[PDB]
Amino acid sequence: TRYAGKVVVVTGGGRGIGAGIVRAFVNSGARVVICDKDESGGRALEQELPGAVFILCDVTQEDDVKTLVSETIRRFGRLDCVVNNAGHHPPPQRPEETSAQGFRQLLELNLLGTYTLTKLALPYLRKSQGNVINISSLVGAIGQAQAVPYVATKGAVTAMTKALALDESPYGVRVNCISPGNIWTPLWEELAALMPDPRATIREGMLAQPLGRMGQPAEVGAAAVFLASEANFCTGIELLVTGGAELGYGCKAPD
Amino acid sequence: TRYAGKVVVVTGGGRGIGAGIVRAFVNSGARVVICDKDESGGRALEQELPGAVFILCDVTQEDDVKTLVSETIRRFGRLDCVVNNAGHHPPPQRPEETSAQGFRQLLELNLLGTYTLTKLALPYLRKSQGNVINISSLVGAIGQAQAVPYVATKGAVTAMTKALALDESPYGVRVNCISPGNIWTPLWEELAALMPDPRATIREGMLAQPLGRMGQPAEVGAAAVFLASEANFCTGIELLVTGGAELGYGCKAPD
Amino acid sequence: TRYAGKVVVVTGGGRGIGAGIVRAFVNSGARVVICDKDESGGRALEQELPGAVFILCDVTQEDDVKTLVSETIRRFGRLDCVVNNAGHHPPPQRPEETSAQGFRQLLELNLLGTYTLTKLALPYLRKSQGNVINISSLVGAIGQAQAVPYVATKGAVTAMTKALALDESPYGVRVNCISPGNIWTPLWEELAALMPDPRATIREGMLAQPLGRMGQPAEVGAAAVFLASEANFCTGIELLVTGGAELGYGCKAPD
Amino acid sequence: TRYAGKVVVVTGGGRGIGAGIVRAFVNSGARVVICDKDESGGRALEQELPGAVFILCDVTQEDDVKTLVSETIRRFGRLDCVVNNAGHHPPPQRPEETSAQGFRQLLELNLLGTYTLTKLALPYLRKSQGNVINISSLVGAIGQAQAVPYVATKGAVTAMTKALALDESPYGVRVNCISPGNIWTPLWEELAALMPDPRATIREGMLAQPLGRMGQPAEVGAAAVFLASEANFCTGIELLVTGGAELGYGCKAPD
Ligand SMILES: NC(=O)c1ccc[n+]([C@@H]2O[C@H](COP(=O)([O-])OP(=O)(O)OC[C@H]3O[C@@H](n4cnc5c(N)ncnc54)[C@H](O)[C@@H]3O)[C@@H](O)[C@H]2O)c1
Ligand SMILES: NC(=O)c1ccc[n+]([C@@H]2O[C@H](COP(=O)([O-])OP(=O)(O)OC[C@H]3O[C@@H](n4cnc5c(N)ncnc54)[C@H](O)[C@@H]3O)[C@@H](O)[C@H]2O)c1
Ligand SMILES: NC(=O)c1ccc[n+]([C@@H]2O[C@H](COP(=O)([O-])OP(=O)(O)OC[C@H]3O[C@@H](n4cnc5c(N)ncnc54)[C@H](O)[C@@H]3O)[C@@H](O)[C@H]2O)c1
Ligand SMILES: NC(=O)c1ccc[n+]([C@@H]2O[C@H](COP(=O)([O-])OP(=O)(O)OC[C@H]3O[C@@H](n4cnc5c(N)ncnc54)[C@H](O)[C@@H]3O)[C@@H](O)[C@H]2O)c1
Ligand SMILES: NCC(=O)Nc1ccc2ccc(C(=O)c3ccc(F)c(O)c3)nc2c1
Ligand SMILES: NCC(=O)Nc1ccc2ccc(C(=O)c3ccc(F)c(O)c3)nc2c1
Ligand SMILES: NCC(=O)Nc1ccc2ccc(C(=O)c3ccc(F)c(O)c3)nc2c1
Ligand SMILES: NCC(=O)Nc1ccc2ccc(C(=O)c3ccc(F)c(O)c3)nc2c1
Ligand code: NA
Ligand code: NA
Ligand code: NA
Ligand code: NA
Repeated sequence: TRYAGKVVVVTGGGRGIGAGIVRAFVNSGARVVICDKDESGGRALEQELPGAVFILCDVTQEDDVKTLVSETIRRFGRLDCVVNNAGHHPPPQRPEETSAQGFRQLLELNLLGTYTLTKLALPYLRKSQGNVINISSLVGAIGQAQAVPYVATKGAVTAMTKALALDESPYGVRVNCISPGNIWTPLWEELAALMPDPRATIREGMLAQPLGRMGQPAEVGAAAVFLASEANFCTGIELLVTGGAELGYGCKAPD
Repeated sequence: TRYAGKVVVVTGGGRGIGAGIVRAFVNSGARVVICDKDESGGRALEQELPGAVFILCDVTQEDDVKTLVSETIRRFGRLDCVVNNAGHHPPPQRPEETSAQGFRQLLELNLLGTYTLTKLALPYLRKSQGNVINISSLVGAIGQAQAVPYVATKGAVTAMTKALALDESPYGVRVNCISPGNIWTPLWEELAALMPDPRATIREGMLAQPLGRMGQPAEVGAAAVFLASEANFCTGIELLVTGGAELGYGCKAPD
Repeated sequence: TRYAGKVVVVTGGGRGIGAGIVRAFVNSGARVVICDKDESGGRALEQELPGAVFILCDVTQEDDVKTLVSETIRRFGRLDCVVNNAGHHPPPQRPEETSAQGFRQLLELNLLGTYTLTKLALPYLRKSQGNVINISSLVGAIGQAQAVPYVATKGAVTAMTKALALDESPYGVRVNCISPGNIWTPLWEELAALMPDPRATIREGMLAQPLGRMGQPAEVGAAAVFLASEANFCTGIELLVTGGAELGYGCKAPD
Repeated sequence: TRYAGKVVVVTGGGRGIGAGIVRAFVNSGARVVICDKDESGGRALEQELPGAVFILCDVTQEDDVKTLVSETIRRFGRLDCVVNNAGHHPPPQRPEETSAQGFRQLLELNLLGTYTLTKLALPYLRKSQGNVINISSLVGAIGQAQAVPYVATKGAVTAMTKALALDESPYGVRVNCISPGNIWTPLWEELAALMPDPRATIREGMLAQPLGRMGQPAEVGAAAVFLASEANFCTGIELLVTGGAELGYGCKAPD
């Protein structure tokens, strides 16, 4: 009952981290709108979970997002929390293999889609003293190899979270982000499957964490529910869900 | 029921943040041991809360802490979480007004008392795959005026949290800290009461936060319960409970 | 003679921070190419400084940047350092007053122009074991009010610096950024001139720093020369030139 | 001539990082006082370098430090910069192998010795608008394995730097720190020599840096000279000299 009577929109909610966050909010008593650009995962989740419904919506299409918000209000009467989870990590790319145009397209999903849904939802969040939760990445803060565009988009999301927190604090609307590290999702599986030795790449990923495993969507989901329902003095924070990967010295390559 | 069947020790649990953390864990289903060097607050809390009991213990006295741990095991059979909250902020002191000896004494409470209880408890935490929660401070990270010794002790606690997280991760024991900002407690009230204009000093404190108020012990308590009971992929993190005070530009004093 | 025999390109070098960085490198013995989209400041600087020359170039125009690099090599035979300083801060804008299209345009200057010149220059920097210096902002790290797009662009530049540092470290090319705080430049003057009380706005800006003044272009310039010429074990760092504005509590707005 | 006419005290100046910093300041035109508790390195450096002199002084002995300051003034007439470099890293120690008393002793050197010389020197630094430079460590910020006491002492030094910067900014005295990563010094050599496979331990240390080597005392020295002589808008900063070890994912140990 931690978030009973509340209404939550989760973008990219059809699989992976997004689906874990959907399940965490339903388990807390909330009604959830699943936004995804793909029908398959999200429609099945709608049938599985009483309290969850699916709305097809590509967050890079402004008119899809407008409809997403107006249907959430029409069907449920309020809006309390937006979770900006939709995003993509391209396959590893050397810097000279990137293009300005590929970079713009990635900014369009990972940064501007978050911006657009946040903007269209804030009027309703102000009425409910609701809150925004953005899913950034640890690599926005510490960097990552062969991912200059991805890393730059997540640096922007984390910084944007802090700016918007400042602007919305007079209106009682909190704005926070979660920076996951290696979480085991279908995207992680798909990227590993492209590599010469998928299993070695997955072993590498597990051991980047002092805890020796990757994280789960449910753990990101629990962090989200905490920010929504219990972190009433937290705004502009970056909550790390990484298993300790940012800690200590490692293998990154006498004087 | 989030932490039902679990056993928690909270130091400095007799008032303020500590008492808020006690109440949050009892509300989550846990049995709580209240450690304090003063009898008055903690003994009343024992009578108020079924599931909480009080043990007199000065965390700077190694034999007090040994007894604290051995009695917790004798009375309850396990130990799942230690919350190192006991600590002190001296009145504002200019750097030339401090002494090496006053600095050592403050290190004794704010740093070594945390170290000692953590050390004596870890054998039992390893058996339970338990966890450690240290209460540091935002000012360890950003600094504070007229508090060189205090600030240095909290910088040490935050760094120590990360080192210990590294060492204990192979054994499944998580180690995290919470860095509160301005929280309204009897210590805050006592320091304000020493100033020329107490009410102006309290107004200043409220407005250091974008949210325009100070935080509450219950909010620190909710953050603690989250780290204990739900943050299973978090270790070595610093969870900010500050109301946004670290964000943006302020008044800190053409080219 | 700290950077004698070296060749440096500075974007936005015609006034402000950029012109200060130009002067610092000429004073260190280097030959400098001044890139700017406006002729007036940069052409005068060319006549003033032996060792500096001016090339008209809009960093958002890919063919301008290609020509910038190919002329630097044709005229001087090598390229040792690129300083990505060109950028803009819009007037203060509430979040609901921003647009996706204005945000894209700002990303085009502050982020993609840096990306494009870095990309076209890296082949030559690899040959010289040269280095990249990006001019980000403190507000990328701590946020700023009424500047969601600006803040997001500088968060991206700081994160991008760390990713590129990773990728270029095997080739001996260092990549670092400087995050200035309030520096007194014609842009600062222009923004203050838009406000109801320009002088009060400038007083506010000075007092956001513990040092009680704003910074100077020459101080950013000295930091740049240090990174280029002497910081041979520094890569991926963010060098703060802020006067302490990120330190301590301030005025950002009982429990 | 960058620091000509200036007078600098360097603690632990007899070898390693300290000796590198001594040489960097002499090369910049300054007169340097070498403080060390051991005679051998520092006395030879006095004979080697015109402009450097040696004063035996254990920074944990308050009366040694008082004499250090009063002799610097008596012999040279002013004091412009203090570099708090003296410090120690114990051999790797598991947390249950540490003691409260060993922890206190390490705090005495790495933290309180810095505090004491800073305190006795500040009157003279105020007269000269001088500055303080503390040598902390990257591991204060990111943690390190088997070094809970060491890590906590450096967390304290970095935080103390920011607090003191705040307090001294009205008087025009800047206070900054350098956080080196793996630097190749006699202490590094001595610790490696204790390990089962010294050469493997040294290879590990080199590859913790994206740059693939350890740093040199001269590079820390150049960073020090920059902070003293050219970073007039920098206070309370932490200048990383680490070769990128804090960047990206590494080896720190499916969901
Ligand atoms: N997996 C990790 O290790 C990891 C780590 C850090 C951050 N993240 C972030 O977490 C988020 C989710 O990652 P994931 O691993 O679960 O990914 P995923 O690919 O497994 O699932 C992402 C979901 O978002 C949807 N989506 C993609 N583009 C969309 C669009 N334009 N409109 C609507 N929905 C869209 C997909 O259809 C999919 O259902 C992303 O923002 C990612 O950057 C992931
Ligand atoms: N109040 C704030 O704004 C704030 C902000 C940041 C951090 N903190 C930290 O939070 C913690 C609690 O602060 P608070 O404001 O509630 O303080 P408080 O003074 O109101 O209460 C602290 C409690 O700890 C007890 N205590 C003190 N010394 C002890 C010892 N040696 N052994 C056992 N118990 C001891 C006291 O008796 C008291 O019951 C401290 O570690 C403090 O540094 C507080
Ligand atoms: N002034 C500050 O307080 C401050 C603080 C933090 C960061 N910064 C950053 O420092 C940099 C310089 O700022 P400033 O205050 O000197 O600004 P400024 O406006 O005074 O000068 C910027 C220069 O860049 C040029 N420029 C703009 N767009 C360009 C383009 N497309 N191509 C080429 N040149 C272009 C302008 O013509 C001008 O000569 C910017 O990146 C800014 O974000 C400034
Ligand atoms: N070597 C590294 O990788 C590294 C990395 C990060 C930080 N550091 C820090 O750099 C500093 C210097 O380290 P180093 O590797 O050159 O060490 P080092 O052992 O090689 O030399 C340190 C010097 O300090 C002197 N010293 C020790 N105790 C003293 C005391 N009580 N009074 C006066 N002098 C004293 C020693 O006699 C010696 O000459 C230390 O503060 C250390 O924590 C070193
Ligand atoms: N270039 C070496 C190399 O094998 N890189 C690889 C290989 C496989 C991966 C699988 C998934 C992810 C991923 O999406 C990801 C990971 C961490 C993040 F913090 C984050 O935001 C995203 N990254 C991978 C990176
Ligand atoms: N020197 C100006 C001045 O009036 N300072 C003052 C005045 C009154 C205070 C009342 C309480 C506290 C306090 O305990 C505290 C605050 C914030 C922290 F992050 C933290 O760890 C502790 N600090 C105060 C600081
Ligand atoms: N919304 C209150 C309000 O008066 N804001 C204002 C008013 C005037 C300014 C003048 C200039 C700047 C500026 O360009 C700037 C400053 C700091 C940065 F770290 C940075 O990257 C850029 N910012 C200003 C911000
Ligand atoms: N426990 C594994 C293990 O072999 N650790 C080891 C082994 C050998 C070392 C040699 C020297 C140093 C050292 O003094 C040091 C290094 C980095 C720092 F940022 C810093 O402040 C200090 N640390 C070492 C750590
Ligand atoms: Na349903
Ligand atoms: Na009870
Ligand atoms: Na010229
Ligand atoms: Na000499």
